[PDB]
Amino acid sequence: GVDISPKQDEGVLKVIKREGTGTEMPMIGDRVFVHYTGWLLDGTKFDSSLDRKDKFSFDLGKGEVIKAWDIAIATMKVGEVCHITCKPEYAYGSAGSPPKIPPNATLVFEVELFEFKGEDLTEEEDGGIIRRIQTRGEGYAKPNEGAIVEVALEGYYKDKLFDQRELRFEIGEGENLDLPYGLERAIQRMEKGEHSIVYLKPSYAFGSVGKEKFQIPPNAELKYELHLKSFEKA
Ligand SMILES: CCC(C)(C)C(=O)C(=O)N1CCCC[C@H]1C(=O)O[C@H](CCc1ccc(OC)c(OC)c1)c1cccc(OCC(=O)O)c1
Repeated sequence: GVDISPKQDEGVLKVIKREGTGTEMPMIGDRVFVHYTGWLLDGTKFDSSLDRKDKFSFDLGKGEVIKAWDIAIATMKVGEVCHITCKPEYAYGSAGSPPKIPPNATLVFEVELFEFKGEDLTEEEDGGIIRRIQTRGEGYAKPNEGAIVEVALEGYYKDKLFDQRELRFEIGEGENLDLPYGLERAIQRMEKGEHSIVYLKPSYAFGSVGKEKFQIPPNAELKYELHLKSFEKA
């Protein structure tokens, strides 16, 4: 296997069993759909999603799964099947996960990637605001209502640029700066230094009114490229 651990300490070793398609791989924040089987190093099977009705899904790069999985799934293409050998430091460590996983266990997973998609940032989960993180930010802190943010933004309608600015403004006051509501909600989910693409459905953008000065008609879907440069909370 190929050592895919950031520290190159052979913590996560990947063997590709079947190559996937295209070039794209899941990004941090993306929802990911896989089937897997897990064995201890001695070949004892402890679990498989194949034994259940649904694919296993999780959000990548958020510490929702063991570190070996956040590392490994990021390297996969759609359709890929790989085997990953995971040292305990990248899995369950000294604690283990009784009764299935003993302390200090090296784990082997077979993983097949079926699908991934951008993160739906909406409260209703109606697909109205979809994010694709390009580059992860620094701290985990995010701007809240009333935070003063510095943001570089590019707005596109049908891939044509209509707005490109570097702004400093208070979250909650974006409307007066011709920023759509959904963009301000998206910024509240971003970390300092993060570069993301955010897709807005009309309901979260300029709705039935549009934005005439930006040549945006009623009921327009928009795409923004956003860089959160800095912010001061509160
Ligand atoms: C050991 C048996 C289980 C948990 C079923 C297993 O097969 C397993 O080992 N996994 C399930 C498939 C993804 C990889 C792996 C896993 O991460 O499961 C994690 C275990 C919990 C965990 C999360 C994050 C951690 O660090 C940031 C962490 O550190 C010890 C523990 C998990 C994630 C989501 C759901 C879940 O259980 C529900 C289910 O069985 O579907 C288990």
